[PDB]
Parts: sequence; C-alpha cells; structure tokens
Amino acid sequence: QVQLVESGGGLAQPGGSLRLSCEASGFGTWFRFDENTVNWYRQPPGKSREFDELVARYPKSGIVTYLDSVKGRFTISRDNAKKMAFLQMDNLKPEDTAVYYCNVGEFWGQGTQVTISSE
Amino acid sequence: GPMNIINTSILNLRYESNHLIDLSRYASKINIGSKVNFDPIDKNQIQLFNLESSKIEVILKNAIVYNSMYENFSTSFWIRIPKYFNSISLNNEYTIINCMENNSGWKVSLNYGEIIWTLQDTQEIKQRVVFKYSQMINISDYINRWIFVTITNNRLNNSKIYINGRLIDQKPISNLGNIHASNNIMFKLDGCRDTHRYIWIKYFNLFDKELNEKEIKDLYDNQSNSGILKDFWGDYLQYDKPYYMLNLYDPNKYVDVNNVGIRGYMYLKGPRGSVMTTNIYLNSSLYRGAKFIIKKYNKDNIVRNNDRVYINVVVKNKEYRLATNASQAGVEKILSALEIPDVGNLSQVVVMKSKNDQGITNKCKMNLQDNNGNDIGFIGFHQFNNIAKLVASNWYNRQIERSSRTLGCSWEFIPVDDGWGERPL
Repeated sequence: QVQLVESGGGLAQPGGSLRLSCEASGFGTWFRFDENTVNWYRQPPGKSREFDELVARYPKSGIVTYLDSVKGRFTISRDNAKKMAFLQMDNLKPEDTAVYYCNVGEFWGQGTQVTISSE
Repeated sequence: GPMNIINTSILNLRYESNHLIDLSRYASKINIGSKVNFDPIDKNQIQLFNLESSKIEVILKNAIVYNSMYENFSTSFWIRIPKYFNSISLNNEYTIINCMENNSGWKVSLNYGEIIWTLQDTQEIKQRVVFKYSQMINISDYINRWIFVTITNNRLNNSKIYINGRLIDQKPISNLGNIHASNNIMFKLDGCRDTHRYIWIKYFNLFDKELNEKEIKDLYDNQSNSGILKDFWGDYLQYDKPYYMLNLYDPNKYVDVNNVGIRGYMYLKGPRGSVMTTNIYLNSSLYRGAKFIIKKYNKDNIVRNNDRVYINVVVKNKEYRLATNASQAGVEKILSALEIPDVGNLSQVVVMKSKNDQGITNKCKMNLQDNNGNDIGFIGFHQFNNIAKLVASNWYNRQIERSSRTLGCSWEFIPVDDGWGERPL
C-alpha cells in the first residue's frame, strides 16, 4: 500500500528539455523520507534491467553525483516535505532515450519512457 | 581508549573537538576539500567521492617524510567500499591514498574486488601486495562493510597485508633500495572511471615500525568499539531505524508473519532470492522480509551493549510488537507480533548484546527477558513440523558460553545503504 509514482516523461526533440517528477505516498511513520537517498536510473533501449545506468544520485549528505554523459545537462533535486524528487533534463540527445526510474531507498517507481526523436 | 601504539603513532588522523586533525606528536597539517562528507553520527567516518574537491591532503612534517633503505613502517585504517555495479569498474585500478611521487614511495589503490598496496624505490623496483574479494558470493564479509586494513613493511624481507586482524598475503621487498616517498599524503579517488564511486574511511594511522600480529589483532579489537552494537555494514546500531533481518544460521530465509496477534507467529520464510548483474555481481538479496525497529525502553540514538529494548516489527506498512507467552512448559517460546496496545503482561523486553561480561563477542544479539532482568532466552528459531518459527530459548544462552560458533540466535541488522543498491523483486 506504498508507492512511488512518476510523471513528466514522454516525447521530445533533440536540444529540448523535460522534467521528471516522482512522489512517495502511503508510507507509514516508520519511513523517514529525509533519511533516504533519491536516485534516477535509466534502462538502455534493447537491454535488460541488468544494464541500468545510475543517472543521478542525491543522498542525505547533499553531495550529488551524475552519470558522465549527463553532466552539465541533467540536474537532480528533492523536496523532503512534499516527499518528491525531480530530474531536470536539458539539451537532450537521441542517446538519452530510455525508460527512467525513480528510486527512493529500496523503493522504486514503475518506470517512465523518455523518447528523443532525431532529425 | 586508544592503544599506546596509536597514541605514539607518527600520523593519527582523528576527529577532535569539531575538526579532523592529526593527534600525533608531529601535528601534521591537514587540508580538507569542500566535498568531503563526515558522518553526523560518527564524524571519524569520512566519505570521499569521485569529485575534484573531495580530498584530504596531509602535509607531512619533514621529520617523518619517508626516505630510507632500512626503516620499517606500517599503515592501518578501516575502509568501506560500495559494491561495484558498472562494467566500467572491471579493469580500473584507481589510487585512493597517495604517497608516491617522482617514481618512489607508496600508495593504496582499489580495483574491482581488490585492495592494493604498491611500494617503489628510487630505481623503480616495485612490489605489489593485494587483497582480493569476490562479488559472486551469497553473503560477503567484505562488500560494502567496514573492514580493517593493516599493511606492514619490513625492509629486510616482506610487505604484508592483513584484513580484520588476519594475515592475507605477503610479498618480498628486500630487493627494493632507497624508498623516498612524497612530502604529502593525498586521500582522493584518482583515476576512477566510475563517476558514482566513493569510499568511506576512518582511523587512518602511520607507524614507524613493522607492527607484529599481536599489535594488529589488538588494534582491530580496540577500534571495533565492541561496547556498541553494529549493523550489518559495521556502523553503529541505532534506535528508531528500520533494519532488514538476516539470520546467520539460515541466511537463505527472511522474517515473515503468518498472522498478527498471539494466535499467529514469526517465522523464517524462504527462499530469500538473489540479485545479479551478469559478470559484475551475484548475491543474496538483503532487503527482504519484515523490518525490525529498535525502540528505547542517553539521547544519542546509539544502541549499546546491555541496553534494554523493545523490538517493533513492520508488517504491511504497520508497526507491531515482538512478544510471547513464556509461561508454558516448552523451553522454546514462539514469538508473535502483537498490536502494541495489546501486549499486556506478555514478555517483550529484550537485552541487546554485543559481548559477554568477560569481553567475548558473539553474534547472538537479542536476549528476551521478563521485566525483572530474568532471562527467557536468546531470540533464534526452531522447526515445528515444517515451519521455522521465531523462538526465544535458554538453550541458546547455555551454548553462548561453551562455544564461539554461529547459532540460530545469530542475527544481522541490515539498513538500506547507498553502497548496496538492489533492483526491486
């Protein structure tokens, strides 16, 4: 009866931008959102989840790390009172096409498709 | 407190009165970059990232800059290394502690499943000593868990690496001539291709002699801080923190509840299941089963040896109380998850244990008692027909004394940690 629900993905053009969002709901009082790390992962097209890439990580320490290919283009953030996480994705490239997942602690969103259409 | 050999060590990097400094007689200067994380619960625990400003530099006093053909020396520290999860880490040796400059000196480096010591003279004669650990393993003693590293160097014979107070490997260094190390020591991930890689490190020391095995074992015991309970990763066990349970006697099961209330019971359910990334890791899933939460019966949230406690259990997003009716003939007392307001006169107070009165350590963590300090028994399990029900039993208490071996009452508390990520099952 707990869930991570993702939104904000879909289709975009190269050079364009999207913002993914993720919301943690239903969690009992034992669950402290502020104590949990928020991650965004993505699954490369044509590969299984074993090929998942860690796109961005925002731990409680606040020291953020990014996948090399998205440095300077993507920005991760979090809202502890709203129990939300965000992935701002700028200057998109065809190779950014993937299913993206929000991960908070040991909990996961279902995945959101992002598709970047070339010219 | 700290051992004499620590108090007289030539570099003794510790957190003191709100800063990380050298406690040695030499008081070497420490420069700390802007992206170094100090664990708020235990500020001696230092996290270093794959970022340029995540570094600590020691400016060695001239008197202890290594320049010799004969002087023996050693280093000790604890390290916690997150599980490798990207194929980019497979064949990627990266330095983490650097005292190698202009082709001579020493360094500690890491690679996939490896801790490496490198020593080199001014003629560039080199020796390497390595500790290897696997990521293809059900339950690892090493992956993402605090381990104690000790490296000793005897200029007339061998360099040795120890892990957790025990000798792993050794290699001859007697062919090495003059070793002239760096004027500085840089703690920094250097040449790591995994942009998310980090390490935790604590209690770094340098010694101007070859530590013997007794000294190393003593350092290990002392720095283990055995009066404080630990979680699976080796951090301090805490109150009000969700832990997944792992029974060391039967690791291939997780804790579940058939039904809540005194008519239901806690049991180990299997199989636990695995997590895998081909060619990178294959392990038991750790984040499984009903979470235990440790509840106060000191204001710092750290769980200490002999602390009396209640155990809460999370079932279907709700907290319940571990309890039992101990008034029956059977020595094994089946544990149930009760509605907290409805526990009544049932037995529920648990004494947390890390070691006994003589200082001997044991993995049996939970000794259930009545309300007047009388033993009911350590919490473990017992097979009833086909069902491994959670149980409190004084048989355990009698076994703890005679032998040091793993028992049904041996548990690990596993909190969710950045160095061990699992895809959802």
